[PDB]
Amino acid sequence: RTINLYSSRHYNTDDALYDAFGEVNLIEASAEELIERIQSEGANSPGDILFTVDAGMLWRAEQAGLFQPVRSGKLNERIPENLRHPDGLWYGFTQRARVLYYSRDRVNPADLSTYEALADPQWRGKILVRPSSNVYNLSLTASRIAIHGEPETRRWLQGLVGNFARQPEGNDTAQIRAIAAGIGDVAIANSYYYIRLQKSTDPADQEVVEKVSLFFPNTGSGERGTHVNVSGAGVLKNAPNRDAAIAFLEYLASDDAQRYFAEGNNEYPVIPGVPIDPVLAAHGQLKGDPLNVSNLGRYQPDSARLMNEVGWQ
Amino acid sequence: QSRTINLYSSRHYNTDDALYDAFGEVNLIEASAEELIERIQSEGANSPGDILFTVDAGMLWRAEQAGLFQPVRSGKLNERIPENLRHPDGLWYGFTQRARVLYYSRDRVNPADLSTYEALADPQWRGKILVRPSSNVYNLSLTASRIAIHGEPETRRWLQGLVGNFARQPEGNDTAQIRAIAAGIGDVAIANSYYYIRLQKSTDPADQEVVEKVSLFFPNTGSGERGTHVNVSGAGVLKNAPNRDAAIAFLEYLASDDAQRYFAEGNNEYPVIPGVPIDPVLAAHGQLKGDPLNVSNLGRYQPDSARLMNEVGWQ
Amino acid sequence: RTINLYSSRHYNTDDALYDAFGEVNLIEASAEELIERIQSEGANSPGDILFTVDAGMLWRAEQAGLFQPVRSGKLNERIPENLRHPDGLWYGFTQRARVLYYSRDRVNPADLSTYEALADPQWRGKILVRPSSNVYNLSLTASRIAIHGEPETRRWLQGLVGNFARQPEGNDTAQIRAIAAGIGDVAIANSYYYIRLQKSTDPADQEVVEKVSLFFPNTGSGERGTHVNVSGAGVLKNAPNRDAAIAFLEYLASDDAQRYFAEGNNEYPVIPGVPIDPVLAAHGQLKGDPLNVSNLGRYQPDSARLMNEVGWQ
Amino acid sequence: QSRTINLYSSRHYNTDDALYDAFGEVNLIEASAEELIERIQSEGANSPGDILFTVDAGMLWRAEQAGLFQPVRSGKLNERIPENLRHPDGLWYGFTQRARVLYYSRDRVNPADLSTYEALADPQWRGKILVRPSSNVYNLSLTASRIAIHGEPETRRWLQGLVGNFARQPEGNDTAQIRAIAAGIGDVAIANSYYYIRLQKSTDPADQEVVEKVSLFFPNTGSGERGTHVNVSGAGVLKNAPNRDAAIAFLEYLASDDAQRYFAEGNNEYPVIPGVPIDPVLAAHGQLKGDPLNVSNLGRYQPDSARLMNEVGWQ
Repeated sequence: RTINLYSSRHYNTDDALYDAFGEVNLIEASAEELIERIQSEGANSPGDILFTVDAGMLWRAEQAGLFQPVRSGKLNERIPENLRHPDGLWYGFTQRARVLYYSRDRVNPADLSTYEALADPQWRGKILVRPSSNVYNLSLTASRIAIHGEPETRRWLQGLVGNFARQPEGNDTAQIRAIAAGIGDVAIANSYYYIRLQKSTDPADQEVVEKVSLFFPNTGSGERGTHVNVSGAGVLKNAPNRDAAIAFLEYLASDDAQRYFAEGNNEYPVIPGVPIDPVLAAHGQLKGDPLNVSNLGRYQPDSARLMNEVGWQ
Repeated sequence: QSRTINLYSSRHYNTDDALYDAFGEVNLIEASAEELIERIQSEGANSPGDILFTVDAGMLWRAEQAGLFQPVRSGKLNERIPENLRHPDGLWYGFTQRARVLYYSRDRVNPADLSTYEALADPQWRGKILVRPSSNVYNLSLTASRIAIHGEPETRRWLQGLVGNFARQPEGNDTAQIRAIAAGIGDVAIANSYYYIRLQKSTDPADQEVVEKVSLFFPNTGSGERGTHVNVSGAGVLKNAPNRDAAIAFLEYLASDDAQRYFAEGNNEYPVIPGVPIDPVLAAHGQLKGDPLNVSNLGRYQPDSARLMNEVGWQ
Repeated sequence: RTINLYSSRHYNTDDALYDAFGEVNLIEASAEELIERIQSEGANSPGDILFTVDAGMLWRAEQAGLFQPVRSGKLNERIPENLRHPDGLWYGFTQRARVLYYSRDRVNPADLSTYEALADPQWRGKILVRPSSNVYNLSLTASRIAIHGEPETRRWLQGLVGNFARQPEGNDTAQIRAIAAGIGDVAIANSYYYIRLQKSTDPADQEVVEKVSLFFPNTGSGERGTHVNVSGAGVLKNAPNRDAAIAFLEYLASDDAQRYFAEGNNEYPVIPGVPIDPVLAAHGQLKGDPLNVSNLGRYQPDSARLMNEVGWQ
Repeated sequence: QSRTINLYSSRHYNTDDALYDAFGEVNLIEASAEELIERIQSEGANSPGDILFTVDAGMLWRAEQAGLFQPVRSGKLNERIPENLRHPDGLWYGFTQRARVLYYSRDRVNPADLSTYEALADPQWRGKILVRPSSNVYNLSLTASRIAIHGEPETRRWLQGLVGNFARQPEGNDTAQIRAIAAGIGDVAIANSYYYIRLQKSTDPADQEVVEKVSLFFPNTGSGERGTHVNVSGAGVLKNAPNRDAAIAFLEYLASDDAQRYFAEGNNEYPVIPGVPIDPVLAAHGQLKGDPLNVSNLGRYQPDSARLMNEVGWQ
């Protein structure tokens, strides 16, 4: 089995995982760069699979026409419907949650509930989130548009931005560290960043863990579930090894591969029953929003528009 | 035993460990610039950090604004480091420099039509300009430099024209803009110099295709223009540095010819010291003619830059 | 689950494999260095597990008194008896084969059979093997002493050395490349080195693969099987986390972990039925000698003595 | 475009890539020394290798014996590289040097009792000496140097006494011998200088314990003794080098002060060029006083060394 895999994700157990499959010739760059490279390659791309992170980036690839639909009984049986494209263009293989982090000292978790509630006036001066250009934020806002519509999402964004502790700066972990530094009290950031800190041998990172806690939002009655997003992949339009490409996707969905692929970046498998990293699992069961993740891409342009309209820098 | 310091750096190239070992025992703490600033803030008045090294005068300024640096007075640093590549009050010092240049489609753009950042606001560039999001510090610093030079009203008008000429709403990183030219998405990108050097050095045929399709153009070097926009990576001694003398000694060492040469090589950047050999691939693009603006201006007008870029709709 | 793992083996999927278990604090050095470090640590070693490569090195650790015996129903059920110490002091977790490589152009594989036959006069000037100080060679010779006794092993060594293409020099892959360079015709080296070459993207390494083939010796009637050896581990005498240490050993013997742990260095799992790396598997079924691998250590001193007696440098 | 060469090297420290980039396009092929020699042999008369760089004069000699090198005549190399650290016929050149020194138990050995390699054959060292197996090229080269200096009969007698004093049959690598002293297995080890520097620099408390328990002693520096045994890592231009002029230029570059400093740092070795700063941790052990023996002697008597070591039972 041989394939040319273009991937914006690589951690290093991946190589034993890929070897077990066959020859996987890896091409690596950032997601936007790989999409553009494939675009440049016209009808002659040697790529079989594009693997990237965030349904918002899969949508950018999809928009550029990069994928061919595939029909695999195995992928359909195993991968939850809401974690794959309705037309079979791409499939999620890991998921992450965009959670809340809070100051243990300064925030009672009983006062937390939903993303939507962070627009409430009590959070004035307290909210930490990275810039609006980031695809994780584009996708969270996109999910809110899918759920609530544009007017309601605008009102939420207006409150949320109003409550910023500072103009967005830094990456997701920068928001977590900002709580510990006393700059703000509640941050929105992905789950796996906190697991990194917990696993760190750096005593400074343990200080952050001691001071800041993880809270899963939106798990109460009528709240839908925590926002989830995926890393995943689809078969490229002109894939020279189409059978092998589909076989690779099926392999990535296998119990063995799922377990250690998800471990790579402290993410959750997409396959139920596959063991979850113990440090991640100790935070509790993931109760994800059932929204089809294709909606994260669908409302990406509207999300950028609304976030910029209300002054989220 | 060796000189010792605690170096907090957002820059590391595998290639730097021998540079540091030659100095002494450099205990390296690494994280993104914003994270390091926040870590030091958390550590408070007894932080053991000796030096913060980071990339972009805009990041040094964020550190400065958090009150992280103490001023140092060093004859060697003053004599060697160009005055405009260090803070006027001795709070921090540039050790490498990069240029924010233009990239253009060889097939679709005639470089005679290029000149300055300012001219990219001309209506002929409608639907042609590629640049990454306004959140990025390299952009914040380029705009900050235009404010320093032209004032806010002029700079606002330039931003309006520039944004009006975007080929698409900003997405992806600097190299993504260069690749977007190759892919036919736009025709002129703004990105740093060293990203193109990476592509030239790459063994990947697809990277060589990009360098075949796109060329590097140094803007603002014409008669009566100031010079290309330059920015630095650099460092200062932290306010309550436990190893203050060693920290100053370390800054002096980083300014030495031996260290400058290979420190700059690490990321295909230019040394700040004149006469220190420049990477041959970078040097083949010609002599850097940098704007003499003191790089502290890049941080000084950072808030203004973020405000104006957002006002005009640079996403 | 937390343990202090001293290991002379590390490949980088190991980290996702270890994370799935718990916190595995890794200490790494060469095998002899780790044994000596533990010796220095007296009754105060923080180590829970010593993992090392070659039953000959496990024996050196065992000789230094470093292990405590453990009794695990799971290890006993799953790990073949011949791949673990009879007294439960240590357990193999991967295996390798010490095979023959031959010049495709110059050697007909029909002329190959056993290690023992390489002492035959037809191999004069043709045999390539690394120096006698190497533990892989110590263990192969040790197995011959276990099987044939010392007098017969001496006669074999005398013929074998007589047939050397050159005085031993270089590592195992150096012997493989030496065939391709025309220096000799048959080399003795481990299986996984050739798999490395096959997986290499370097066109020079593919030239070696095109010129040199792998042959499993000793698989005919009455030949016992190919010489095998293991990488494995035991619980340290003063292990501070004994329950966790045993749990880690059991985890290393699990189907999931076995698959990708063996992939790390292109080795075979010790557990039957666990998928084997496809490039390795394409060479055929491994038919290993059933000799208990504790014998490889047991006769190590005699092996060094005999090899040096007959002039194997 | 850049100068280009195909460098086959058995040495690489992450730390070298910036050193090579400063030169030009250095296409690096890496493998163990013996493997590289065999690869080049396989490639035959039209091998594209420009330079073979390897570690130990004994490995350069194996390359020489395979007829892999052409002689080069370079004024800069001749003027800069000490005559005794390069081949008399210009076939290859040392670029770093290491010393094969003694290590001793601080608690159990008084360094006044140490002097020369030769004295370790004295019966007082019975059951005390630690050294790695005779197959190892560092040992082959040390013994080869004694043959060059003393002749075979004297050297044989020295080997007999040395082997008779082994604390255990040789096992493990160089650092294993240093650790074996700490573990109480023996009291005096023979190993290279840079292995101890690694331990000193290590953040692992167990490594610091070894350096607390074991000290480095430079042998053969006494009155009327020749100097400590030194050996080199080094390179020559390959016989049918496609880029011959660039290859020579590359050797000249590796001998420059800038490159020497950090090339030596990579593995805690000494530069071959006098005046080039030495790593501070290494330098704190004192000035290297090397034996002036031409290092080509280390390869010249390699077969003799292997024969005599095996004859006397050094396993």
